[PDB]
Amino acid sequence: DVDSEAKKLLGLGQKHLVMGDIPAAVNAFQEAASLLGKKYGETANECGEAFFFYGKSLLELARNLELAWDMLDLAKIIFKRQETKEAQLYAAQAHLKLGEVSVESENYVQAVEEFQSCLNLQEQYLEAHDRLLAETHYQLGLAYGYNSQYDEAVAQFSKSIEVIENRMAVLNEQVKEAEGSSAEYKKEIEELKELLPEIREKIEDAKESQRSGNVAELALK
Amino acid sequence: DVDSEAKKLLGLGQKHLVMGDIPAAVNAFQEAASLLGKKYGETANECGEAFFFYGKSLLELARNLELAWDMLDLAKIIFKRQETKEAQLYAAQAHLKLGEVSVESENYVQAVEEFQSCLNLQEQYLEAHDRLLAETHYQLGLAYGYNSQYDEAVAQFSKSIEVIENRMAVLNEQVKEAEGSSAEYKKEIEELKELLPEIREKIEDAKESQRSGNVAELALK
Amino acid sequence: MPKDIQLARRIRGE
Amino acid sequence: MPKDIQLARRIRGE
Repeated sequence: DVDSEAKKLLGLGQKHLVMGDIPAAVNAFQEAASLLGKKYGETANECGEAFFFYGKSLLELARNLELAWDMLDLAKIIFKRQETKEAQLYAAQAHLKLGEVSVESENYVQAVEEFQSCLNLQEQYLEAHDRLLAETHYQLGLAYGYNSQYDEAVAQFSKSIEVIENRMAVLNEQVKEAEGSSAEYKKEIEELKELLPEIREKIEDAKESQRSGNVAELALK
Repeated sequence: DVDSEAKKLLGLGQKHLVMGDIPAAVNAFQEAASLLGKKYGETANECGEAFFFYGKSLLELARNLELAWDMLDLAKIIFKRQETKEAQLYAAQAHLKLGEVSVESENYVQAVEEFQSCLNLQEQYLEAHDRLLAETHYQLGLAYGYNSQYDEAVAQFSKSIEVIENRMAVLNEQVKEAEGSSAEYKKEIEELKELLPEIREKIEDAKESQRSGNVAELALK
Repeated sequence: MPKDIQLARRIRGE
Repeated sequence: MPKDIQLARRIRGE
């Protein structure tokens, strides 16, 4: 059991992350990455998620930062070599974190390069109201602003808002469609309640014809 | 233009039905059936819907009844020869109406046979909460009761109720899932409203650095 | 007598 | 300085 225990450690670490015990998430990821590396090899497609989560938690630990870069770039390669949309989106995510490492490294022109890389990938596969696109636009405007490109920084912040505003539009439509569906489901339920008496009459109508009926009725017909 | 005008006449008649001008729906159907018969032949698969709607409106007109039978049985054949679920369900519907013609004809053992035929078909392809199954069970219990089989009549009426009750169960779940989805869509909308100020700060943060910034800032970096 | 067929068109939603 | 990265984890729902 190796693929068995490796997924467990991914869960362990992911929720040590969401809880914020990061040395304990790094630990979970470092061993998952070690169980897969020693079963499939440390460039194998089976190691891509494990390495990306490992480098994600290495980036957070530096908040070493150089080990985050190795692990995220390895993940990008593993991810980009496969032509699945799931994998291409994970490649985008590895670019997003590689850009986050650049910003920690005060290397702002590369963050722009990695954030743009994430965005070009994500816009091929995601709808114009995906918060992930609001995140890349915002992270891109951060990089541009840190790099002191203030006009392109504003442009990216406004793109972020434009995505966030588009999603409030879609969500309000889905409210009206949910609450409207709810309205019709409720109306049909009452329509069906009012059918059950009329059918119960037909049942009792029949039970009386059988009580009053003798056995010869059917066989003389 | 023949397939062009034939669909129009199906619409015309269908809504002369839903309005209740039945001689005007029969007229629409008789000509659609004549446009398809003289283009594809009067056993062709292209004539199945047109003949079924025609015989459906002939049955209602008798409320002649013999012409309803011809047209519905032709439709059943056209429908059953094709292995599509849409066509098999239409075959079931032709059986339902052929059974309705039997009841008008005081021929109750055949109604049982045709209603059962509808049901065996519909239970292969429909979910246990489809009102169409409540209709067949009810129409079947009518036939059984008219034929003076009172115990099987009750059985079919109770099956009808059992279907109707199952659908009230499914509809209440869909209410809770709609109104619950609505609840979460509303919560995320407010979460997104509270993001737009923080991003607008980042924009104004940047616009001030550009106002205060001169042109040499970027090119000396 | 023919209220029976109206209840059927009510059980199905048409 | 690092409130910027918290706003990002808020723009994405995680």
